[PDB]
Amino acid sequence: KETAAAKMERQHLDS
Amino acid sequence: NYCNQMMKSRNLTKDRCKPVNTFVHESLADVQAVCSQKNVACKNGQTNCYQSYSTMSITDCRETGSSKYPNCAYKTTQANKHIIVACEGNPYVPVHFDASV
Repeated sequence: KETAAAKMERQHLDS
Repeated sequence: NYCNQMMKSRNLTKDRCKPVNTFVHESLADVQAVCSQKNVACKNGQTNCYQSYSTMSITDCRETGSSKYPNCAYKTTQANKHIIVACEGNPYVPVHFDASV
């Protein structure tokens, strides 16, 4: 489903 | 409260209350670029971790003592620090947030 790289961005990125 | 809303919006606290989480207010490419900066060991000893040369704007979200599902409650703290991320894959991109000094 969701990749580890995608999860990281959704959880920690707020550019 | 930025933390309560962002944690909810990002599907972090929609089905549980997460104790702590950190949001980085920098561009995606600028954060991915950290995977080729200062190599350092991860907390678990693993050495696929990297530290940012400079500090970045971040918001630390921490659960209060009165927080209980379904009503999570967070304390918001802004700051600028170096981030440490573990990288994997190709392209070599961040997959885990290790810490911020």
